[PDB]
Amino acid sequence: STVDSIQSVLTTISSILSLKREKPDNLAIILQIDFTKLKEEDSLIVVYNSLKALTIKFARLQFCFVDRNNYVLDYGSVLHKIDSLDSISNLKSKSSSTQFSPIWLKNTLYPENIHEHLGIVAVSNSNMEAKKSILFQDYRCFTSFGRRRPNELKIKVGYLNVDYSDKIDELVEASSWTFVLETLCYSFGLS
Amino acid sequence: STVDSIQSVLTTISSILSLKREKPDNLAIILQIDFTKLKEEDSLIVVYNSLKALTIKFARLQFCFVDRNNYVLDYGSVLHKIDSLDSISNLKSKSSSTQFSPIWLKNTLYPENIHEHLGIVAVSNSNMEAKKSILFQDYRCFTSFGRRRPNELKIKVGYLNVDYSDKIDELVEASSWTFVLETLCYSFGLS
Repeated sequence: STVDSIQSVLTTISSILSLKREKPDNLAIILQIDFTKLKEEDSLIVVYNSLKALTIKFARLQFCFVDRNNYVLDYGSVLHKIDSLDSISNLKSKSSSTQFSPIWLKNTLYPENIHEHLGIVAVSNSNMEAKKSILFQDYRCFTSFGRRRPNELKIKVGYLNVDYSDKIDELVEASSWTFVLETLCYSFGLS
Repeated sequence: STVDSIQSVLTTISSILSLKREKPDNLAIILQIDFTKLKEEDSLIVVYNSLKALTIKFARLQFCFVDRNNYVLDYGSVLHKIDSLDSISNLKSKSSSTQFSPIWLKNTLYPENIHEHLGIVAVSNSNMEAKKSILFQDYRCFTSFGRRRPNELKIKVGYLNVDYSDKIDELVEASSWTFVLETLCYSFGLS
């Protein structure tokens, strides 16, 4: 926990720096939320602010809200599709029959493919059942010609007592949607 | 490179901290050396000092020198088997027909098994051909009951332009046998 403290920043800072060196022209943020896991819900008001904030640097900022069972709740442009906090809030009470996957996301966000530099950020606070977690998934359908892996950042909100080092790969562990998204903003010189 | 600077410390510090939280009772340091890659050979005098230094905290400190083709050059107790710097130096000119592997090392260092807490440190500056590199190997023959992976630290001396994220796993990249071993000493409160 003290050690969980230190590595959160050390690892969050370090991996976000990896995201940055590939020089993304855009970012796609997939957020998988177990709403009944939020300590305080004013953790959802930081998400909103963080998201809009990121669109100062990335106007074409893309987002995707998955639920705790891996069902897509929404997606599209943060800039144009997120006006209220209701915007984020309402999805709590939103039904869906579409399972998430990178290859869905890719097909859905980029029909004509990817020519720009894209960075993928996967953040989830839901339980680590392999079939439901977005972190456990294979984002390599996003690999560019001449990289052998994508520019993928995978963060887990809420510390783990279990090792998934074989199944997942350079996963980060922080304690808040608040530490994560905010750090992510600081990292781009954002407010 | 500036970024290679920052992540070296950030990642070295962070992963060495992981080594530390498992609370090792002992350490085994495998050092794979391409001697014709050393910029300055007084990089071999730090190895010597670093090794002896570590035996202040770990008297039962075990070491293993592999060569650039994955042949064991020597092994045993740092404390009792390393007197000269010749000790380390001579192995330059030492022949061998034993390929290295964890399972050899395990069998050789621990015939009766492992009951203590052991930390494994693999440091290599040799080229990344999978069959010759010690970092590319599977150290899980060292996993304890109730951990699902070993306490393994794998450091690569000399930065890489290539991604081996699938084959190797939470590899660290530093620039010196000097930064690495010294940091490793600082980490245990050593001089």
